[PDB]
Amino acid sequence: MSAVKVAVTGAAGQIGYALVPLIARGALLGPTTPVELRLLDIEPALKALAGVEAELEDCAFPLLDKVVVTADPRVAFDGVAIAIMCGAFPRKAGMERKDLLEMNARIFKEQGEAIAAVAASDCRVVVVGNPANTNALILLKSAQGKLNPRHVTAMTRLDHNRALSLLARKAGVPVSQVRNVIIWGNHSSTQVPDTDSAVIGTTPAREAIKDFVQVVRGRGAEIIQLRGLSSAMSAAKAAVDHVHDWIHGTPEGVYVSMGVYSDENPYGVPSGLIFSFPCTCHAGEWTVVSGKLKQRLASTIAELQEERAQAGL
Amino acid sequence: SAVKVAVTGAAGQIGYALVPLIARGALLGPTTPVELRLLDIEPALKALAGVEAELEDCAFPLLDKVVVTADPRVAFDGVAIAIMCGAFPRKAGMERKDLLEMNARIFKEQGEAIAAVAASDCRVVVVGNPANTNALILLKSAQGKLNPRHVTAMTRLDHNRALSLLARKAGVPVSQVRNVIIWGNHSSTQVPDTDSAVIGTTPDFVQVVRGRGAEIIQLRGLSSAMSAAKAAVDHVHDWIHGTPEGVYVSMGVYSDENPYGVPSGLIFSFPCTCHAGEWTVVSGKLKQRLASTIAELQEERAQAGL
Repeated sequence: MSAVKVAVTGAAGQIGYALVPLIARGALLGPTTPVELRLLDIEPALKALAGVEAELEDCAFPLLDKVVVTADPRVAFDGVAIAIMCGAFPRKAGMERKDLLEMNARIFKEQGEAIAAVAASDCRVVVVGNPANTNALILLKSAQGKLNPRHVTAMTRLDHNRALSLLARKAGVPVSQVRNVIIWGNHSSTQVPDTDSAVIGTTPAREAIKDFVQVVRGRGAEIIQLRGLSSAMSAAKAAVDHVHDWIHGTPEGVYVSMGVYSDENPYGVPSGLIFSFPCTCHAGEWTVVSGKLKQRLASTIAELQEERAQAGL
Repeated sequence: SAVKVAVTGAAGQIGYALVPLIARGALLGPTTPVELRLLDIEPALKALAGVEAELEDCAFPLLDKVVVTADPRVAFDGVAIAIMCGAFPRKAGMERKDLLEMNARIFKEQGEAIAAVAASDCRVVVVGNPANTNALILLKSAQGKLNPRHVTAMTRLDHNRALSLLARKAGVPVSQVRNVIIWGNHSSTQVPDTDSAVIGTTPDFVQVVRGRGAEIIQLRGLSSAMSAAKAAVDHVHDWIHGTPEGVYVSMGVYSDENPYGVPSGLIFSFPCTCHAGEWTVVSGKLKQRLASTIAELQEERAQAGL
């Protein structure tokens, strides 16, 4: 019954602000499970992190055993079982995707080295910050074989939850009845949102519906148009869902989208990528669900291969 | 059907922290669907549409519906719970009388709207400052349609801060600490009291609790949001679900018939137990300690035009 150590990077940012109270209240590891939060951000953010820590204290969360704030990944990751990687170099005006990938490669190499050096052997990692799939690949490869490749993932669950919700609104049904949308491929505009296997209760969703891909791909930009700011609440909620389903299991009959290491996948997607697939999770482990498709994936595969080359990988 | 919950100030930072907690079940529990009705000023309507979109994108199974509006009557239509985070923005070197009058405008209109269209048994907590006096304005402006026992002001953030500070000073987990009391006004005259506090089964503090909000602003450059949202959830949750045996929590409540000789006609923070949506003041936990906070609440009542 020792507290489970959970690291959150980018912890002075808006996703981190929305995420840490969910972890502390028990949404991640369960309502009985004590947690320790290890919060990482850049050195100029130390005072802001102290502010986050002070607010966490002021919540009087019964499960939150300890909070540590740091700018050193070797401190943040020390003994951690779960690492939620929100920190990343943000896209500035004038950057192409390649520029963003190159700014992020240094971050994720340092973090992957640190995780391999000091985290628990079985540490499970999810990358939220963009470009998420490639950042996760960089992280994994920087561990030089010391990190289980099945334990490094990238988050497509915000896109998945966006698609569940959209399908529910289009069908006029409660979102609680909708399952088994699939986001394939990259967490980018080449993602393939797929409703062909989706159901409402057990009814194929098509049979219940009397722009979908564009709306899902464009939703982040829509949030920015409305709010002036990127999604934070919903991203934090998705990161909790990604991890919670991974650790606790997906319920019977449900699969969820996860960016996972592609070696040995049942779809013939190239090896050596972090690629979003439909997954069940049982006993802390993902399994890709087969039979749900292939030419549909060519563009997102090609983009992931291009990014991997750009990563010097 | 879904319990209808209004949140005012819904385009602000407390609102942003609060609405996903409500939507995920933290307010009313794991089986109770909710409908959120989000109110802010008209210039904030686009921002509110962004909050609604993010709520949709969470795919919350308990969130049956979201409405966003700048019209209080639309926000409060049929609502059973109203969490009032919106208040007048406090200006640089503004007179306290002026601030109270400007808040009186807001809370009078909102109280009238609640009276007009909310459910008869609607429960209200005011978060936005000055919380106690704003709550009193709201109640008095409802001209009888609101049960006085159903209008409250939040001191739970101060209470949670005191629990945490006591646990830190004693070097124990905060889960072991209970029964701090915040008496009086949600202001610098609050009386943080540890005389009745328990650690387990076993029986600078004041300045630190009173100064905590300013400390957060120094560190973050912004007022508390996460912690205030969490406290709002705790205040309503404990009110509706009930407080566990042996636990009391601080709540600003209407002061008629209190057992402490505090004057009537105020919203005043007391130690309370709750059962099934009703608070009861816990007696015997003190009186001259309260004189200054009493006097400040009476002054604010008069300055508000009440």
